Amino acid sequence: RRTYTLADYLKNTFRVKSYSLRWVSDSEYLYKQENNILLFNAEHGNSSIFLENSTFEIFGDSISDYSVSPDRLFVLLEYNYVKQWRHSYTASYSIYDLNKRQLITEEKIPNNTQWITWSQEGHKLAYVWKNDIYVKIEPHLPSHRITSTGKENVIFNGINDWVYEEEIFGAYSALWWSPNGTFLAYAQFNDTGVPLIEYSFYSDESLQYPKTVWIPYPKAGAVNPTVKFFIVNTDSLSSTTTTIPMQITAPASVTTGDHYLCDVAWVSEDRISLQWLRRIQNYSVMAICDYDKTTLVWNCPTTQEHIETSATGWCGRFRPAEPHFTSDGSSFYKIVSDKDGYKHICQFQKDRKPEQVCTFITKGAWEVISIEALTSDYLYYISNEYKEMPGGRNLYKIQLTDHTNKKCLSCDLNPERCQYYSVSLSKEAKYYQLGCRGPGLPLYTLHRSTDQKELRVLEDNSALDKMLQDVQMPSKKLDFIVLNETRFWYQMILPPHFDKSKKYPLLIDVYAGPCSQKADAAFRLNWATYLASTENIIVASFDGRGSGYQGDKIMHAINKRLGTLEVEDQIEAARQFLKMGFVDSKRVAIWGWSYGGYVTSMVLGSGSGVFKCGIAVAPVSRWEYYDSVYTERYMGLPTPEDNLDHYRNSTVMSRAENFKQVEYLLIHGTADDNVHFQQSAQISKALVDAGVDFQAMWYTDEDHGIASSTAHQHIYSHMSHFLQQCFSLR
Amino acid sequence: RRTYTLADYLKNTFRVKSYSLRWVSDSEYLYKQENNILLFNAEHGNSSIFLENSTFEIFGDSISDYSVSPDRLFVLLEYNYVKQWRHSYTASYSIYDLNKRQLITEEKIPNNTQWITWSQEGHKLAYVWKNDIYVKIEPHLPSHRITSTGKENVIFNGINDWVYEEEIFGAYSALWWSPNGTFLAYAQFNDTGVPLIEYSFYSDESLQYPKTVWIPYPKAGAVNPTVKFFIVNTDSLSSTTTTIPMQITAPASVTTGDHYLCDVAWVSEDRISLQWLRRIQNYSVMAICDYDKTTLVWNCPTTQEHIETSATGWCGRFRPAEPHFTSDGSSFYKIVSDKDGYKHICQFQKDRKPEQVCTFITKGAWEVISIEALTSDYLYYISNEYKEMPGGRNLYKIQLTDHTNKKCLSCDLNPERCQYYSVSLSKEAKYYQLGCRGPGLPLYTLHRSTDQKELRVLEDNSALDKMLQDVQMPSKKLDFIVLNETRFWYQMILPPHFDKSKKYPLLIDVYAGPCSQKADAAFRLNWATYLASTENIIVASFDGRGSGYQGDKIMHAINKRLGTLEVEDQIEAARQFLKMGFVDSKRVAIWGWSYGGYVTSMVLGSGSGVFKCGIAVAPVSRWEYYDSVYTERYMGLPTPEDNLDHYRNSTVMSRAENFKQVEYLLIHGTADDNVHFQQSAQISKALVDAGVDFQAMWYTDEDHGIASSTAHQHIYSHMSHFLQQCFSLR
Ligand SMILES: O=C(NC[C@@H]1CN[C@H](C(=O)N2CCSC2)C1)c1cscn1
Repeated sequence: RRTYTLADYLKNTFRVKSYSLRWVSDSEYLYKQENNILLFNAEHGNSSIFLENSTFEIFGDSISDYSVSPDRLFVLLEYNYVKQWRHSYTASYSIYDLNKRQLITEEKIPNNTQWITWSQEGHKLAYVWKNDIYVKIEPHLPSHRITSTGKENVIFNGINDWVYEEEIFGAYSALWWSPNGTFLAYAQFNDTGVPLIEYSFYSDESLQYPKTVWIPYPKAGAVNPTVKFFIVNTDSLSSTTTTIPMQITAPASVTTGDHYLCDVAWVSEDRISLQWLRRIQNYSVMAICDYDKTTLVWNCPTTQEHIETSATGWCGRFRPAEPHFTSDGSSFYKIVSDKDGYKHICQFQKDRKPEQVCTFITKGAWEVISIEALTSDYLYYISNEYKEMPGGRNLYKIQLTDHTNKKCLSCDLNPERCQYYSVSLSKEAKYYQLGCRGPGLPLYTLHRSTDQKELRVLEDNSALDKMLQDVQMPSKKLDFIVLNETRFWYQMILPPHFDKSKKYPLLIDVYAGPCSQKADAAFRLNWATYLASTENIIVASFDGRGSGYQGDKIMHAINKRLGTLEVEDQIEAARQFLKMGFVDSKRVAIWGWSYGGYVTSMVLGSGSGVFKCGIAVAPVSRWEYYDSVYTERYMGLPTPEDNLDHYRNSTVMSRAENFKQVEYLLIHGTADDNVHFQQSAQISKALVDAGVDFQAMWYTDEDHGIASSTAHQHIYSHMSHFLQQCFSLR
Repeated sequence: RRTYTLADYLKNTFRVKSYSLRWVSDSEYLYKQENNILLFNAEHGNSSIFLENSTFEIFGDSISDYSVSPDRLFVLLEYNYVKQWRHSYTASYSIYDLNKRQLITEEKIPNNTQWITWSQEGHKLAYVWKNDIYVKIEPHLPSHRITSTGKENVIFNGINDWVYEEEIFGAYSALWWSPNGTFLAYAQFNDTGVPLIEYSFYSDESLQYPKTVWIPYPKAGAVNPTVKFFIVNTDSLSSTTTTIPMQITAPASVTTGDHYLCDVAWVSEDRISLQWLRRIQNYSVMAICDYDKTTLVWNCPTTQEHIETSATGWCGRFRPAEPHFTSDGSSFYKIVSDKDGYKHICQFQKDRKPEQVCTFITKGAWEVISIEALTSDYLYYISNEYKEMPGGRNLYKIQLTDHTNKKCLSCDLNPERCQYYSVSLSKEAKYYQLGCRGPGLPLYTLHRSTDQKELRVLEDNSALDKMLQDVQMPSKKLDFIVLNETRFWYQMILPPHFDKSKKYPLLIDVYAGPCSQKADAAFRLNWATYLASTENIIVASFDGRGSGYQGDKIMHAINKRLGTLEVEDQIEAARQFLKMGFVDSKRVAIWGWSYGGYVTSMVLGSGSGVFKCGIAVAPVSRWEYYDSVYTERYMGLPTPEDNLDHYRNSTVMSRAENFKQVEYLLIHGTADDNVHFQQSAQISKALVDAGVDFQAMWYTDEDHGIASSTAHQHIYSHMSHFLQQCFSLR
């Protein structure tokens, strides 16, 4: 009869396993097993050693990661990894010659590379270093410099500046090899007019004077970085000292004022797709460009333009969805909101057609989460259609030739244990691995695409299961409540022997930012686990307005006015939970991180009287302090000509007074490059001026994730005691 | 039966009055009465209006202060005051013509003056603006620019750079008019090689990007600013476009390496005294310089050199004491430690004499606090000699011609109420005002110097007294305990009906920096008042080793090793208090501000087990982070060639572990330009790495004094609750 200890969480006592494979072909994949890369044969367990427990140790214990060239002839060995922002980081590299069996040592790769990648074909390498792009046709050969305009915090070649890396593309990379690797496309950003933010860094206690880190960061309404798209011909490098890249200029309907680059997608080797967005993400354009062999130039005829629009708010969830072209690249499928505001898959022809550019292949009050593969006859995708559970994930598949031959492939499998799947099809969809994150313990299995025959079970968490036997684990209810005639899902982490008759303290867990989803059918062992399994606290989350994958009516509901409906609904939801009986109204709390810290703060400061205390970690306190791309997408510009009013109305500090009725815990990281601390500094200052006592805690040199080992443990222990004091436990 | 509420303290319910006069002659003074400057006649209450409730309101309600020219013909009206560091500040000025009865409006004075002052004679004005000195022979006349090398944060002309303003001279000023105002001496500092510290400033919540303030600040061992001394002839300004100042170069025995300027003192109009100090304040020189009429140059013959030394530690308390010359300037009296290490008054002759430069006029196990006046026959001073109370203050006087004719002038007056006096003699010591801060309510009275006849009582706090009647005020015990055979004074703020038999919680109040004194006979209404009068907590302070005015044996005891004996003795003292019975050993705490925050932290981290909790406000965590002038004076240089070891041993973070046995509250100001926050940031980080939970609180944009109105209230309310939680009260 043991409970899930806070130490069980902090020291990761119970490990949850998974099967992360790397498809090498349409029939084999790679897998890391005891620091040995093994090549497996989907169909038969047939394995084989690809790289040894060995190799990886020459570069000591700093071997961060590995990347095998597509022709399996070489392997990139990453080491001396150094983080920088959410996705950026620099490392050192070594090419290992599989065949020659040894580390290539001649034309080595710079000891501080910002980014590197193989081509999609052979062993071509493109890497950014010192903000400049370099190409190596083959591992042993010398490095060819592609750009030279590169300059720290000013000119970025092939990598994204801070805001792009964070808000547009999900990563640091701004490179794109064409299939067959003839061309190499890339973006270049000029951060010149972009203002700087400058926080202090204290480093070791031996540093006598703290450093100052500055970052070109555009806050709402500020001058944004600029872009340019280039494509350089890789096949000529050996015959010149310098090659001249060809530039593609964004479509006219976007160039009049500020704008951004949305997505890059190679159709074939003479056709590329680029998506552009206006600073006011009300409008989006996806041009298709063809390579003219004669005049050696790329053309993007308005005839192949394609426009995406939104009268309710903005485009896509975070950005227009990505196109998926056919082989002959004559058509493509893309996820776009239909007439009812539901994100669904529809067809397009390279050439736009007057208000009929689309033809939906999907309908319903549910949404297609993402397209996973496009066979010459089938379209594999993932949706939350099944059982009308917006919080569930299932793998479907439609026959192109017959849009009726639509079939779910994971719905049956384990309806009890699995309702939240992740997929991964082989190079040509011959096999597909399933990742069950579903209610129960994560279950990984691979199947033969043809008939779905489950070849074998890659990973069932029997080990984890065996251990969780001797522990009083809490349960998780995933249902919905109905407000103003609409379903709104929520989830509750119920403490062990949960008796519906008794009264328990409630803790609302929040985020609730645009298009977010806190209520889902995925298994997790987090802090809330400990909170219910040992403190008997009910941890609940509620996806209200401006959220998830339930149509734009619900998501766009927040448009032009953050800090409104999503906050309110969070309070309503608490009301409902109370009316559900088992909640001790005298002990209701609410905490949130990032955007969640904002809502938590806005809720505590609403004077609704429904909450006793709360904790906001690295919250946003007013939208002018947050970056441009994100904020403006939901708020527009902070100008009297636009939405200045809603900007100034949604301030946390403007609700300082109402905090007198609450125990508040404000936590923030000193080196938070995302939500600047300036944000919390402005909150504390507002409460101090209001004469409201509260509790604060800064984390020296910590990120926006306060994720360093010692800090991570410290912050959760601290919040634990805060709740214990607040809930009269401890 | 009402107690002294925390609100009584925060809202300053009970005002303590005083009589701050401004001697205008040897027989009249100025006094602000209901916003009216009144001229009084010492001898007879005879008054008279000098400036009206009026005048002061033309400049609205921003009239910060006033300064009357010595010939009482004009008045400087200060307004638009803006703080900057401990003593620096900028303001706007207006000269009011008393005679012509109106504000001079012609050659006005710059709207951002950094410093201004009248001559000692007529109506000459010298002011610094934009780091340059300017002179105006008369209020109506045009401004003459004296320097032009001035440049922000680089070259300071007539004002001190940060470290000088804070650690050497007690103010912003670096100007010195000669008597008769012929010459104007000044210092010039070059902050060129001095490193910068850069903290953030968030300002109003409307500022989208926080500012960055940088200050040339030398931390221990860093490159210090440089100096130069000049004297310019004021009488020529009208006959030139530019005058050429004459430079005095520091004495050779100081120029070999880094050094500072200690004090400037005009002897007569052709003789000036300058004191210099080596970077290692082991040595000090006071040259006397004469003006050569022929070659128009100042000479500082080594024959008039005068050397001050210390084999135990450093010179003076914070700096060599100031000289007090006779009329004919043939001799001077200065406070210097005698053979036994006791700060006493002794005579000097302009010319140095081989190891006999002095002749003491005072002896004993007590010290002369300060010299107050030097008549042609009498020397008025202040000491803690009486009743052998190092924490008491009394005004004495010695006859020059007969050093036996020594007499105390305040010892009798009110032995019960007054034991801590402040003085203020008229221009030629004909009258002297006494300021009783003594145990009881502050009592101000003026006396006729001749026979001491108390002419009248300027201010007795009858009003305050009448109000404190209906309140249960706590008492104050000022005694001493004896350790290792030596007296060590302490003081206790005992809660109201204090019953020696019961047990009360104890709170140690600390500072204990070199030459400090927390145990004295002065009346006060602070936080500790509320803490005893309403929380029944015993607030006690203990002046241990490295302190007060009890000889260098006690003060220099800490030399080259801060964070040692002064910490220990603070713990010993608590032991003693416990042995005194009336202390609930299960509830002993300790808090301190600034240096006190350091000791508090060092004590809590000593694992002595004697303290339950504590609060450190803007503490120092390791001496390398603190400025040079101060640190090095007691620690030397942080180099292996000197005292690097004691620097690294006295770290607060090196005692992180021991904090697991204590409830700790760390508080710090965001814009602390003195003790950088970097200091607390390094502490929190150390505890986080050690896995020690604790409590923190930052004050946005607050100073080292966290003295803004709202912050001041907030911080004390917060500390109050922290003690209440810790002491199980509240
Ligand atoms: O007031 C004087 N010295 C006292 C020193 C001036 N600044 C030091 C300070 O601010 N500390 C804060 C943390 S520990 C030290 C104390 C002083 C006046 S004239 C020469 N010295």
